[PDB]
Amino acid sequence: GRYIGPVCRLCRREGVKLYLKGERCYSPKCAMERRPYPPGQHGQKRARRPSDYAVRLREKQKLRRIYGISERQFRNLFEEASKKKGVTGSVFLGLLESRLDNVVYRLGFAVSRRQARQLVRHGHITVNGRRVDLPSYRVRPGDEIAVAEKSRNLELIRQNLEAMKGRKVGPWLSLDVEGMKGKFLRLPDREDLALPVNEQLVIEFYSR
Amino acid sequence: PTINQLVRKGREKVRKKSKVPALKGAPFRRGVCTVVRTVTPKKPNSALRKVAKVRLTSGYEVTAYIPGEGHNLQEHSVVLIRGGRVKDLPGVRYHIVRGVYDAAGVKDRKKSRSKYGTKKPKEA
Amino acid sequence: DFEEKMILIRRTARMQAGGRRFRFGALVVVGDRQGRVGLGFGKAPEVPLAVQKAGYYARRNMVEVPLQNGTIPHEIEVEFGASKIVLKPAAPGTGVIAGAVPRAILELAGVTDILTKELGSRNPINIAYATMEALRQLRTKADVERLRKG
Amino acid sequence: MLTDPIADMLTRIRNATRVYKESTDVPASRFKEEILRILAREGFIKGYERVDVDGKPYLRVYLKYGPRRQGPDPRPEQVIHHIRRISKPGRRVYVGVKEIPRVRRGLGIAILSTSKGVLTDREARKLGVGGELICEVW
Amino acid sequence: PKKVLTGVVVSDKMQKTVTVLVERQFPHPLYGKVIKRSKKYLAHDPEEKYKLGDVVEIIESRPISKRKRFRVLRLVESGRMDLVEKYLIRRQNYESLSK
RNA sequence: GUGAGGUUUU
RNA sequence: GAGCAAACCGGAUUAGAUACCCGGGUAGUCCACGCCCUAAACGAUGCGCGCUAGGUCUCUGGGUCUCCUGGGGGCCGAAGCUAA
RNA sequence: UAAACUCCUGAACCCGGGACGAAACCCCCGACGAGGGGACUGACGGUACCGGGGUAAUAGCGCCGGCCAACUCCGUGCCAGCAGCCGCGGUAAUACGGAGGGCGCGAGCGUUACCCGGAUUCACUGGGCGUAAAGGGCGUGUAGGCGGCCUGGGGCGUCCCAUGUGAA
Ligand SMILES: [Mg+2]
Ligand SMILES: [Mg+2]
Ligand SMILES: [Mg+2]
Ligand SMILES: [Mg+2]
Ligand SMILES: [Mg+2]
Ligand SMILES: [Mg+2]
Ligand SMILES: [Mg+2]
Ligand SMILES: [Mg+2]
Ligand SMILES: [Mg+2]
Ligand SMILES: [Mg+2]
Ligand SMILES: [Mg+2]
Ligand SMILES: [Mg+2]
Ligand SMILES: [Mg+2]
Ligand SMILES: [Mg+2]
Ligand SMILES: [Mg+2]
Ligand SMILES: [Mg+2]
Ligand SMILES: [Mg+2]
Ligand SMILES: [Mg+2]
Ligand SMILES: [Mg+2]
Ligand SMILES: [Mg+2]
Ligand SMILES: [Mg+2]
Ligand SMILES: [Mg+2]
Ligand SMILES: [Mg+2]
Ligand SMILES: [Mg+2]
Ligand SMILES: [Mg+2]
Ligand SMILES: [Mg+2]
Ligand SMILES: [Mg+2]
Ligand SMILES: [Mg+2]
Ligand SMILES: [Mg+2]
Ligand SMILES: [Mg+2]
Ligand SMILES: [Mg+2]
Ligand SMILES: [Mg+2]
Ligand SMILES: [Mg+2]
Ligand SMILES: [Mg+2]
Ligand SMILES: [Mg+2]
Ligand SMILES: [Mg+2]
Ligand SMILES: [Zn+2]
Repeated sequence: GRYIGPVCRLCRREGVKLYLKGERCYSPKCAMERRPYPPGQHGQKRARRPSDYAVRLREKQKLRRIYGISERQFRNLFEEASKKKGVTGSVFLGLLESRLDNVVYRLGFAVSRRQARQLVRHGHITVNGRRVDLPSYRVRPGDEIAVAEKSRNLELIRQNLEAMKGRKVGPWLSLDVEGMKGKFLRLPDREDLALPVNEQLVIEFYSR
Repeated sequence: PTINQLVRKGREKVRKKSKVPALKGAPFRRGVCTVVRTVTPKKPNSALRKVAKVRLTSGYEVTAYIPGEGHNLQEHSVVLIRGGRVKDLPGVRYHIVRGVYDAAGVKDRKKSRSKYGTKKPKEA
Repeated sequence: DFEEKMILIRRTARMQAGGRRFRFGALVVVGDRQGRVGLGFGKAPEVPLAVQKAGYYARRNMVEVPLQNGTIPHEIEVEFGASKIVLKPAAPGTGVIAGAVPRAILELAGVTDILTKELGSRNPINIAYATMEALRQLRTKADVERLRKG
Repeated sequence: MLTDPIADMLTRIRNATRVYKESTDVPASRFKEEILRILAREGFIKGYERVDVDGKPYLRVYLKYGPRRQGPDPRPEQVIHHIRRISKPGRRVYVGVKEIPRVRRGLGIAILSTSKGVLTDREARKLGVGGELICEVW
Repeated sequence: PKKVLTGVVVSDKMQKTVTVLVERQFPHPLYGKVIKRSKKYLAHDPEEKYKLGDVVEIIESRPISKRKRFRVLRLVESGRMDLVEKYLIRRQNYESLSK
C-alpha cells in the first residue's frame, strides 16, 4: 500500500537508473534505454533548469522512491535518526537498512523490494521460528534470518537464490546458501553500502 | 531601551485581534441570508459577483460571498458560513460552504470537487 | 576548472527620452569545493554577456576559506550595511542550514556543515557582499597563535 | 564622574586599536592592574607598568599588531577583533560553572571575576569556578 | 529554620507595635537586575525599648492580629534617621498626584 | 541699477 | 494710538475678488497687572563624563605674545558611522 | 509493463483447537504466628493467537503564472469566474470550466478557527529616535537608578562542596 502502479515511470523522471524490478532492470529493457526523458506528453521540452527546491525534491525522491517507505512513514525515521548521537546522514541510511525489506533483499532472498515486501508480508521469512508478516521490524545487529520450512521448496524461492548461489555480499551481512539463511552482522556504513543517493542536501531539506 | 526603563515600564504585547468577528472562535457558524443583491467590485476588476447579507445565530448580520457557478438559495434559507476574506469587495469577509442542506453544490464539478461540495460524477 | 553557477538575474532600467532602456545585472558565484570561492556582479544589456562578464568579475578576485573538520572554524556576526549575517559552526553531519545566498555560496566554496542566519535586510546583493566580507574574518587556531607572539 | 573606568579602559583598547597608537594612557587602579596579565599572558598587549605624569598615577598600554601585509587597508590587523563589556552597572551579570560562553569556539577569551582573584575561561573549565563575567575579547 | 530577617523602624506611632519595612535584593527573573524592594512586616514590641528610627532584627512568631506575624529579636545598630527620611519623603510625595 | 491684466485640465 | 494692519468698504483683473496691486480704515501692535499653554519652541540632533588625525576664520584668560596653554562660535577633512 | 497472458504467495472466507491475565481469600499439617501442601473462580471470548484449506481482491483528494513541486487543447472575451498576496480573464487565458498529462500525500487529502515560529514585526540574548514613527520647548528638583583612588572589617548579593526537595 506504499505505492501501487507504474514503477519504471519513476526512473525516467528520476534520471539515474534505478533497480526495483530485478530481471527487467539488469536486462537492457529497464525503459531507461531508448526513453531517457521524464514521462508525460511534454517529455523532451526545452532545457529549463530545475529550481533549487526541485533539485532537493528529486533528491527526496531518490531517497524515498527506491526504498519505498513513504513520507509519513519517513519523517519519524528521520526524527529518531536525528535523535541518535552521531552523523545523522550516515546513521539514517543503515537505520533504514535495518528493516525486513532491505535486510532480506540485501541478503538476496528476493529479486526486488516488491518480492521482499510481499514475501515477508505474507509471513514466510521468519526470525528463528517467530514468523513476521511485517517488514517494519528493526533488525538487530547479528540477527540470523531464514525462510519458512514450507517456503524452502517453493517455485519462486528456487528462482530467488538462483543469482545468489554463493554471492559475495558486503561485510554488513553474512549468508549461508546451502542452509538457505543469513546473519545481518552490523549496521552498514555510508559509502561501502553503495547506493546512488547523496547525503549532504537531504538534512537541509528535512530541517525545513 | 535602558534596563531601568525595562523594569519600570516593561515591554508591551502586540495585541492582535480577530480578523473575523464571528464570536466564540467559530470556524463555522449557522446563518440565515436576507437579501442577495449584488455589489460592484473595486478599481482593477469588475464583475457582478454574488453576495448575500447573512444574519447569524450570535445576533450579528454580516456580508457574505457565494462561490461557484451559481447557487440555489431563497430568502428564508439557512446558510452555513465559512469565513476568510474577499479581496476585491469592500465589505465581504465571509465564504459559504456548498454542501449544506440549503446550499447544494454546482453540477459538473469534479476538479475542485470536495472544495465546492459535490459527490462523485456518475459514469454512463 | 571551476563550477561557475549564476544565481540572480536582475533587469534594471534607466529612462531615455521616448523610451526607457535596459541593463542586465546578474550575480555569479564561482568555486571549486576546496575553499576557493569568488563573487561577480556584471553589467551587460543581454543575458549571456551578463553571466560571462560577471563570470570573469568572479574570476579576477579570489579568497581562501579555511576549513577545520570540513567546515568553517568559528562563528561570526558581520554587518554589511543593513544586512547582519551570522554564521556558526556545527557538528560533522549536521547539515548546510542557510538562506538562499549562503545556500548559493557555501555550497560553491565547499562547507560541509553550516548553521547561519541573517538579520535586518533581505537584499541578496547585501547578503552576497556580507557573505564574502563575512568569510574573510575566518581564522584557524594556528594563524592566531602565530599572530599572538607576546 | 568616570562612572565606568573599566569600560573606559576597554574603550582605550578598542579606540587605540582602530587609530593605531603605539602607546596610550589610562588612570591607574588595582583592578585595572588585575585585568592586564591575562592580555599579556595570551599575547594581546605586551606589558604594563606604573608610571607618573604630572603627579598622577597612570598606566601605559603597549599595543601590538601583525605584519604590514599587502592589499587594501594596508595597516596591520589587530590582535583583538573587538571587545564588548558584559558586566554593566545597569545590568549586573553573574555566571555559574556551566554558564561559560563559547568565546569564538576557543579562539578568543573572556575575563571573569572570581573570589580567588581574576580568572579565565579554560582554567575556569578546569578549576571549576564561577563569578562576575567582566569582559570578553574576541 | 524560622527565618531571621533584618528590618528598619520607620514608625512606632501605634502602641505595643512597630511599623518595620524590610529591604531586600533579588535579580529580575527576565531582565536580570539587582533591584531593592521592600515590604512592611508589623512586629510586636512588649518592652518599649525600640524607638522611632532603629535597625532591628526580626524573628517570626505566632500571630496576634490581622496582618501581624513577626516580632523583634535584637537591634543591630540604631540612630540612622536618614533612611527613615528615605521612606517618609515617599510618604509625603504621594499627595502631588491627585485631582 | 530690471522685468506678469496672466490662466484653467484632455 | 504716529505709522502699519485682521474683519470690512471701493478701483483694475477675471465668469468671480471674499486674494496677490492701490485708497483709507477696525480691534491689535505699545506700557503695568492677573492669566492663557502654542509652533518649523529646529541644530527636525536629551543631559553629563572620558578617548580618537588635522588644516582653516574669529571671540576670550595668561605667558616665555614668534607660538603655546583653557573654554566657546563656523567650513573642509583621517579613522569610524549611516540606506545615502 | 500500463492491460490481457505462464507461474507463485494467497489479505478477506471457512474448519478444528484454545491462553497469559489466577492465585489468593478458604481448609489441612504445623507451636492460634513463621513455613509447606490441597481446593473454587473469565464479562473480555470461542476473542487475540495456533494448525490447515482457500478467492488477486479499495483509492481517492488538493495543486500545476511567481512565492512552491508540476502544462497542451477546446469554449468563455472584463460576462461566467479564481483569489493568502502580487493580481488575471479585452479572441492562443500556461491564473476561469472541461478533456488529457504531471506533481505532493495516501486510507487519507483539501478548507476553516485558534496558538507558536517565520516576525529581530516589543529586540533580555536580539531594534531605534537629524531626514522612514520617535528626544519631552527649557531648567531646578522629590523618589529611583547609579557612582573617583588607597587600606581594613562584615560575608548580605555572588561562587563552590555534601544533603533535604523539585511527587507520580
Ligand atoms: Mg496494475
Ligand atoms: Mg477590470
Ligand atoms: Mg526587514
Ligand atoms: Mg496650467
Ligand atoms: Mg491700500
Ligand atoms: Mg544646543
Ligand atoms: Mg589661524
Ligand atoms: Mg588664542
Ligand atoms: Mg590644549
Ligand atoms: Mg577652536
Ligand atoms: Mg564637515
Ligand atoms: Mg572608512
Ligand atoms: Mg505489473
Ligand atoms: Mg498459475
Ligand atoms: Mg493455488
Ligand atoms: Mg470468596
Ligand atoms: Mg483439620
Ligand atoms: Mg503462610
Ligand atoms: Mg503456600
Ligand atoms: Mg460467559
Ligand atoms: Mg471464556
Ligand atoms: Mg492468478
Ligand atoms: Mg514555480
Ligand atoms: Mg494558483
Ligand atoms: Mg523565534
Ligand atoms: Mg519574538
Ligand atoms: Mg536592546
Ligand atoms: Mg525599527
Ligand atoms: Mg517629514
Ligand atoms: Mg519624523
Ligand atoms: Mg536621589
Ligand atoms: Mg548609590
Ligand atoms: Mg565603584
Ligand atoms: Mg574588607
Ligand atoms: Mg545566602
Ligand atoms: Mg517528578
Ligand atoms: Zn526500471
